[PDB]
Amino acid sequence: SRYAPEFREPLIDKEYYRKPVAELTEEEKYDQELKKTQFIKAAAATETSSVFADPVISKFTNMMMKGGNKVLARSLMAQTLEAVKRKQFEKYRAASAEEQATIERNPYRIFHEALKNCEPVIGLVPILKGGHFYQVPVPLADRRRRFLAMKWMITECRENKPRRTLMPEKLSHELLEAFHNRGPVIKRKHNMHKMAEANRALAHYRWW
Amino acid sequence: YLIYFPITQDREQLMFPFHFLDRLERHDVTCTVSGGGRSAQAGAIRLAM
Amino acid sequence: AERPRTVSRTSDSDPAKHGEQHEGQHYSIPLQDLKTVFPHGLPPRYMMQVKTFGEACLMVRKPALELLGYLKNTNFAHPAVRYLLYGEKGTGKTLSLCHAVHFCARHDWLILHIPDAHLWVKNCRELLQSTHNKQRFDQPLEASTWLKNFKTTNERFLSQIKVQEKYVWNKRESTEKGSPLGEVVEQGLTRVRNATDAVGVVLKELKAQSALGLFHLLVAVDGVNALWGRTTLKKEDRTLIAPEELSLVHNLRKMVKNDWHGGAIVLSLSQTGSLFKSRTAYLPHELLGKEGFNALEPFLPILIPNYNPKEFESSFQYYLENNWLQHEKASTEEGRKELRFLSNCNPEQLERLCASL
Amino acid sequence: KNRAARVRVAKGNKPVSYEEAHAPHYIAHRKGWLSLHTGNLDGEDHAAERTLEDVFLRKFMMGTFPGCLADQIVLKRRANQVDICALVLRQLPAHKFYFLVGYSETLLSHFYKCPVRLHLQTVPSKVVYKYI
Amino acid sequence: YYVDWRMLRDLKRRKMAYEYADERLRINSLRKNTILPKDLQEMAGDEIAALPRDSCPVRIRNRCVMTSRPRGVKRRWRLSRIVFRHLADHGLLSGVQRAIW
Amino acid sequence: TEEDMDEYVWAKSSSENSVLQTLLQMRAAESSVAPSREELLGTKEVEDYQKCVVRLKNEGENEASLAQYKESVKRLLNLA
Amino acid sequence: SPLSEYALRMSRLSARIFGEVARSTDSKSMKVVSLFSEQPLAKKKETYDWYP
Ligand SMILES: Nc1ncnc2c1ncn2[C@@H]1O[C@H](COP(=O)(O)OP(=O)(O)OP(=O)(O)O)[C@@H](O)[C@H]1O
Ligand SMILES: [Mg+2]
Ligand SMILES: [Mg+2]
Ligand SMILES: [Mg+2]
Repeated sequence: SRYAPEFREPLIDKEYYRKPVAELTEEEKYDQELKKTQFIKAAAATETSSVFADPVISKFTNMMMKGGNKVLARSLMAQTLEAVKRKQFEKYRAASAEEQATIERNPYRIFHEALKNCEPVIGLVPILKGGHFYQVPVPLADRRRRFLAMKWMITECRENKPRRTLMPEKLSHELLEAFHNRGPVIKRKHNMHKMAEANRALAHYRWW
Repeated sequence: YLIYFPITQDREQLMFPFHFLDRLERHDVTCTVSGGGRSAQAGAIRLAM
Repeated sequence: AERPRTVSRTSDSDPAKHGEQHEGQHYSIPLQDLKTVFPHGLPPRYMMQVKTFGEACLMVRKPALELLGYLKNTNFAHPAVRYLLYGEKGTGKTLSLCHAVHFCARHDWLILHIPDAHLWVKNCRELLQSTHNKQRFDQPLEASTWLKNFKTTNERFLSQIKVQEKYVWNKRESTEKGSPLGEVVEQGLTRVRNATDAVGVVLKELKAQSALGLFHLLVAVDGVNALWGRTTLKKEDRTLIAPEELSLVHNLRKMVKNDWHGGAIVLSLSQTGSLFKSRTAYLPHELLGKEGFNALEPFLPILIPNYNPKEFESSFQYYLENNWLQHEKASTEEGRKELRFLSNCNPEQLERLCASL
Repeated sequence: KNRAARVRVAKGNKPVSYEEAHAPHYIAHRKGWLSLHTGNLDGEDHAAERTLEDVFLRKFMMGTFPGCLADQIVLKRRANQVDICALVLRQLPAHKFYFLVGYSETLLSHFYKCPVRLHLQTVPSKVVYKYI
Repeated sequence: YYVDWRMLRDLKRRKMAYEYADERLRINSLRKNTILPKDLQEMAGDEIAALPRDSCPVRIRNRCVMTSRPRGVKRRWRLSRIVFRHLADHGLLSGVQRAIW
Repeated sequence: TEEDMDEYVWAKSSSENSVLQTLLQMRAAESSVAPSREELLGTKEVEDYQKCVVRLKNEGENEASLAQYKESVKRLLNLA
Repeated sequence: SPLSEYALRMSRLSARIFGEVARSTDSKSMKVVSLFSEQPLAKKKETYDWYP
């Protein structure tokens, strides 16, 4: 890295800086005073104070990008969100007043609740004990649990789709199916959890 | 800037300085960026502004 | 607040009522007028907006009010006036031209609407030769699609107007003088080989008969800069063709001339879909060229600019009125200000940004 | 291990001059260039001929002053003039140096068709930068 | 004495190409065109072939002037990579230094 | 030819013909006897239209110059 | 675009003044001008005086 270890990650929260001084906890108040005598990293090209920037969706975009084609990957995510909004508007208009209440037309809220439905609480680590490969039930961190949900989505759509279907049409159809706990990405989570019960007694081999 | 920067991410980078200080629609900027690609030119302007 | 939401809709469905007071207000186009006046010519993304919202609404704007004023005061005795809608990408030229096509359609004009003229100079998979002139080529599929739409729009006037000459489609098939113009259209659809020639008869007949006072004629060509440019079609020798050679292009170039009377010509420029033109070219000479400019002059250029502050708020409230802007922060003042910066008040950019949100 | 122009370490009894002590990576950092001409500057010609002449001029001075050279010679080209600056030990009588200067100048001026001058600075003995 | 017999043959090739340069230019000019009768061009095609083979300028090889190495030579100094490094690493090339960056 | 010329000359050009042809059709619709060519192209309306076309061709084309051309056309074509 | 008579006759008037090829010459026949305008490889001092 070209940043020395003494550099601090930038804080790009607009409201945080403009809060009244008394509203800030003394711990936060102390850090701000310390940061005045430190070096701050430059903000990333994609780090902005925009009110429409969601870290979860921005991360999902980077996991789809191939060869640094951010314009294409962002376009694919923009087309997906729109394909989900247009799919719920059609259902909402073609539904009764009672049914209309339940229907969710926010694509950003369908994406977050979809991913969370696919996240697995426990995973598996492959281990070779006595020249035999065993996978031991592991408890997954918040970072490993989130990564696996996004990875499983980007892999079901990339591979298990018809040749002429497009990613905005497969991903939209999968975010909505996961949003209802019916999709194949949810089935992957159910299989992972079910296998952990099979290897329930083999967690002892853990050394880490 | 809409013509020069057809990509949304480059325009968002120009918005960050003003949006952060809630000063959108209060200043008129004239830029002269030479060198680099689309993303490097938006970032250079962001710091200059 | 929703103060511009009151300004985001108008009850004057009829295009004649619209005036400066109605600026920045969205008037709904009747459902019947969508399936009759506009079977073609509306932008592709706008058509998605009409399907999702379930209703077509076109903002009244000063450029389209100026044009409607000239059309109302048209002196039919005088030669036809060419109105050229020039503007930057996404400014609304196509929908400003569609606004005029609605006004004339409701006053019982005969609509000759070319939805896109770039489609006739590229990506043609069947290119035959013309019996009328062996130098020229015939585009069967391109002409057949236009005729089916022209039939729908002007179905009422296809029985009144009647041919003034005899047209021999084949050795075994000909059109007797006096027969309704619908027969010429019917044969073109029935026999695709004659489709590129039925169109030429239709354009010739209407241009000649219009001067007789039977009907008015609106020649609405969107993307007119294609006619006098370059093509991406190749001959059997793998040599690029020229626009004059094509049959459809050659016939149309006559209709956009001011050598007739009894109607008005409404033209629009579009760099989108244009061949061999820069991305940032919108001005009339840059797109038309030296040949296209000389062909159309004297014409009236009508600049279509970006949304003004009143128009931007009206469009923003329309999206909020239909629940399109579903993001929680979109309704806020900081969301609106951000969308104003990113879009820059460009109608197309605002529609694209809001689509994802 | 890199071997180029590196005088290696022994047991602290080997005298080395400043020029010998510094390895190639110190060129332009601690020690300069022995030859200074314009033939390696950008957009300049006749580099090969200046380099070939230098190789010969160094072998000529070594043989013409056998055992009398304290350090490598320095060649300085200005216009068509050549200047040879050599540190020479005080072994030979004084009059012998006057003979070799007149001889080496005339011979090298009629061989390369340029004015060549010899500059001799006499040292009592080789100067030792460090014992390695 | 030259470095080796290979450098000696090259020197002769370079001295015979200089003698036949004008001749091979004038004759070859008659062939590199489309304005003259093909009969003359076919005859000029044989006059050039009849000239001695060492007159042909594509038979010259650039060799290190000091070691006669056929490959590894740098054309600006006419020295092999091994000979160049010996002069450069000793401060004997005017302005050549190691590249650190 | 016209293409070779670097500076536009409205006289004896495609513009002059197109304008004259339009003005001839305009007087014929008025039912007036066929007028002279010099008479039609001597009016002030045609004088101004010449200046605007020349500006677009030589001075440069921009929205400001296109606005000036719009006004000349309205006067020449008697449009409200 | 094509070159009209004025354009072509101006081009020949220019070539005549600047001592350029005046006729229409194929790319093949333009090598004769190249061969006689450039010093041959064998006549360059770097080639014949390559060695000391
Ligand atoms: N009068 C209007 N009413 C409603 N929406 C409009 C209007 N004008 C423009 N828009 C918006 O802008 C979009 C693009 O409009 P349109 O296609 O007419 O523009 P254009 O300038 O003709 O485009 P191009 O330069 O690509 O041909 C529409 O889909 C719509 O979202
Ligand atoms: Mg358009
Ligand atoms: Mg040997
Ligand atoms: Mg070779």
